[PDB]
Amino acid sequence: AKLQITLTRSVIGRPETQRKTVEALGLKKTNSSVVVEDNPAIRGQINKVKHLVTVEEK
Amino acid sequence: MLLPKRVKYRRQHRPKTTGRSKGGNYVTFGEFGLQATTTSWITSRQIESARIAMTRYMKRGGKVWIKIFPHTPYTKKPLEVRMGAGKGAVEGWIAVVKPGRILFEVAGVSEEVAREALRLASHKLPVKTKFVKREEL
Amino acid sequence: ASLKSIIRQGKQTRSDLKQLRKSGKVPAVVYKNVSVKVDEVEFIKVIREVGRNGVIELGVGSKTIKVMVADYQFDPLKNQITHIDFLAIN
Amino acid sequence: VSSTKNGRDSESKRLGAKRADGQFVTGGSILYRQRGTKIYPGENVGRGGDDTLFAKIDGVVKFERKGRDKKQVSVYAVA
Amino acid sequence: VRVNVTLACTECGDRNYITTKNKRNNPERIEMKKYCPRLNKYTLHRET
RNA sequence: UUGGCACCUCGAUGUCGGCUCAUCGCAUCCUGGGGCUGUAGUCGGUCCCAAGGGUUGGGCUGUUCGCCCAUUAAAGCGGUA
RNA sequence: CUGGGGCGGUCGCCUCCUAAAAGGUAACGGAGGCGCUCAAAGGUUCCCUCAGAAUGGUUCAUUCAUAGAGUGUAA
RNA sequence: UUAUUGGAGGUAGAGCACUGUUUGGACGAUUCAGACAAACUCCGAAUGCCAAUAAUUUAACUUGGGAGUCAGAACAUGGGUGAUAAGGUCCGUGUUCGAAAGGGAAACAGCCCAGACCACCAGCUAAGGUCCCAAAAUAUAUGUUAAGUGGAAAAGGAUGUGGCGUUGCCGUGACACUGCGCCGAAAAUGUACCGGGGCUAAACAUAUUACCGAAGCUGUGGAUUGUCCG
RNA sequence: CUGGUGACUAUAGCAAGGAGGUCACACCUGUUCCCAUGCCGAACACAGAAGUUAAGCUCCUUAGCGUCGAUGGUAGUCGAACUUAUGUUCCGCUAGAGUAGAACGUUGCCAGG
Ligand SMILES: [K+]
Ligand SMILES: [K+]
Ligand SMILES: [K+]
Ligand SMILES: [Mg+2]
Ligand SMILES: [Mg+2]
Ligand SMILES: [Mg+2]
Ligand SMILES: [Mg+2]
Ligand SMILES: [Mg+2]
Ligand SMILES: [Mg+2]
Ligand SMILES: [Mg+2]
Ligand SMILES: [Mg+2]
Ligand SMILES: [Mg+2]
Ligand SMILES: [Mg+2]
Ligand SMILES: [Mg+2]
Ligand SMILES: [Mg+2]
Ligand SMILES: [Mg+2]
Ligand SMILES: [Mg+2]
Ligand SMILES: [Mg+2]
Ligand SMILES: [Mg+2]
Ligand SMILES: [Mg+2]
Ligand SMILES: [Mg+2]
Ligand SMILES: [Mg+2]
Ligand SMILES: [Mg+2]
Ligand SMILES: [Mg+2]
Ligand SMILES: [Mg+2]
Ligand SMILES: [Mg+2]
Ligand SMILES: [Mg+2]
Ligand SMILES: [Mg+2]
Ligand SMILES: [Mg+2]
Ligand SMILES: [Mg+2]
Ligand SMILES: [Mg+2]
Ligand SMILES: [Mg+2]
Ligand SMILES: [Mg+2]
Ligand SMILES: [Zn+2]
Repeated sequence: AKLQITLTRSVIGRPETQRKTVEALGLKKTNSSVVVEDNPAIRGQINKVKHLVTVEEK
Repeated sequence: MLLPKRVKYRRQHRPKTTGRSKGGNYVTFGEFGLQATTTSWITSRQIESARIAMTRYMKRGGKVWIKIFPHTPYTKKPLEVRMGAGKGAVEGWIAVVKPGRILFEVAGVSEEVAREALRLASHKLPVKTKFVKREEL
Repeated sequence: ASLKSIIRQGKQTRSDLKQLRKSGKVPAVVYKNVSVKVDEVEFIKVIREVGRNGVIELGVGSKTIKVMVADYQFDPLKNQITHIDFLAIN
Repeated sequence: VSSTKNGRDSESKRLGAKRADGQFVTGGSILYRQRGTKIYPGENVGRGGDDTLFAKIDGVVKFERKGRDKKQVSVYAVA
Repeated sequence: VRVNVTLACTECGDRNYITTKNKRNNPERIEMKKYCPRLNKYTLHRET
């Protein structure tokens, strides 16, 4: 039901659209994390930045 | 030397050389063929030299199809000139050859004779080639 | 005159198709439409036996459909059959 | 040395779509700039002297098929 | 060939209409019916 | 080499030839070793190894270069602003 | 302006390609045009349909012909 | 920003229905087969763009005061130009430098990792690494190479060697594909591109388990500025 | 069932064969009246009804040309990792061509039978 997302890779050197998706996910600094409700929009954001984040199920 | 009798535009962008051969990847007119395995421009002079080698080795007894034609002009600047001041004049004509394309086909001779004629032609070309037969099944 | 085809279940990714063709199988479709795969060597032997427009008894799963070769995709580089279509003769 | 006889171009005219399908537009809004009828005027849409397609009422833009090889743009009142 | 033309009707000094003509094709003094704001009606405006 | 580019230098990086003094590379001019030869011999042709040493004195031209005279085993080709 | 400067060429406007399927997008990149014309070649109502080919005739007629013609002018 | 939905448009590719280019047949220009195109298109994506109403997020706009900037650079990628030359040049797109320290790439603005408020003789990681210089594996399993290949290059040449095979003869030929090596391989102060020592693995290809490694993150204390509830 | 008039990307068309015509739709008859011919009662227009399904038109049958068209695979490509190789790998999207096949229209309203 809930997803924990951790920003595992830096946004330095990443395209601005990927940075914008990182910010819209609520992630702030490297290794910061958010807990969000699982739904297709959140899944799409995660899919866009999957190389930069780690997802686990709560 | 093969070249178009006329073109609409004599000054053309050079063609893209990445990717694989769009078509002409099969022997359709003759019995044996020479298939390119690497990419290069092929010039009309190279085509003429290869054709002469082939026809000389088979004594003009079989028959050859040149499957490529040099449709594309390319320009070259005059010697010792700086950059700019417009595009240079036409220097020659090239055909784009990519892996898979059949360059020449031959018919009317034995397999060994065709193989030797095609080896002699291949040594005149800026690409690596392979002897091929018509594909069945 | 006989050849066993293994049914491909679900979607196969591009990696799956590459691994199949490396292991030596040819993907094919029988036409309900069925996605199958065969062995290239055994297919070559059956085609040699029966001719290009011959008749084959394709063992799809448990059944046995009398099919021919409607079309085939080939790779002139590497000399490899890459896809087969089997039309049920009816 | 030599010289080139080319080197001319006119100003770009910024043609093409100006409002989206499903967008609300006030009357008089230009919907499409074009040379000729690349897209035709449909319902409540006019065609200007320079082929400009514009809305004749307020409403929602709909780009739609017109036969096999043509298309048109209409504007439908929201209500 | 082509010259500028000014049309003015008898009962007005407005001279509000200018137009063009080919001097070779139309050597005459061209006449046309044009609306005259002063008289609120159409009148015979003729090239000067 | 002739160039292309314009990246160091315009509050200065002296330009050609020669003289003096060299130093390095080897695609070796001579000398040393060797294969083939359409190598009889004496001579040659060509290729391989080889950089130890050696490798000119004049006429003309500012010349580099080049031509010529007379030699020499040979009068090598390049790099070092 | 300028792949130093000079010499040569260019300087405003229109169309296309380069231009990466919205728009925009540079080079002394690749191609052309404009500095008008028309008293109808404008408005409106009504009517009409082309190029080419074949077949016959000392332009005339038939059949195929979605335009392969025409649209004042460059695209 | 993403999800869904709708739309505009002609690139990549493809194709030859138009224009143009082109190769073989056959027939009495037509037809058949097969090719080429920035300024060809019967076709046509991925993307990107414009909009509409859900999830996440934090801007956005207007008006006034004050600026600086108008020499850009490399890298990657789509292109023009040049010569599929340039650390060349001109545009599109993204990143970094500029204005960015720290770790890696020997050294090395522009590459890889990563954004330094201050203090610590705490911990976990990134790229990159673990024989010695020099922190951490002379780690584990399987195989390849014998060239110091690794640690700079081609056409082309070859009983080098490993793995797949197809066939002819009855051990062995012919053939094709593929992995790693060999030759082709000549420059100028001095070995002289592995950074050095050295290495036959301390090379290479898979797979695994650990550890090292930054000014990244965490832990402890402190400073300043903000919100929310000292 | 026919006819008028609409909607729909030719799955609707085109072509080749059959059946039909009492009312209707037509071919047809005439040029006196409205009207009409760069010339022509061909067409347009008006009067009609001798005649004929011959044609147009309607129904039935052919996949022949055209049209539509999958699934599967391929090209290309967003993103990512490797990499500098006319590249490789993974992932999502996914053509064009060609194949199976579909298709000899469906359908709203009004009027007649
Ligand atoms: K310039
Ligand atoms: K454009
Ligand atoms: K064509
Ligand atoms: Mg083809
Ligand atoms: Mg108008
Ligand atoms: Mg106008
Ligand atoms: Mg130089
Ligand atoms: Mg520059
Ligand atoms: Mg200076
Ligand atoms: Mg000084
Ligand atoms: Mg030597
Ligand atoms: Mg003297
Ligand atoms: Mg100049
Ligand atoms: Mg675009
Ligand atoms: Mg555009
Ligand atoms: Mg001009
Ligand atoms: Mg002028
Ligand atoms: Mg293309
Ligand atoms: Mg540069
Ligand atoms: Mg470059
Ligand atoms: Mg850029
Ligand atoms: Mg600065
Ligand atoms: Mg730094
Ligand atoms: Mg920054
Ligand atoms: Mg380095
Ligand atoms: Mg360092
Ligand atoms: Mg710095
Ligand atoms: Mg650790
Ligand atoms: Mg140690
Ligand atoms: Mg080495
Ligand atoms: Mg060393
Ligand atoms: Mg090292
Ligand atoms: Mg920190
Ligand atoms: Zn007046």
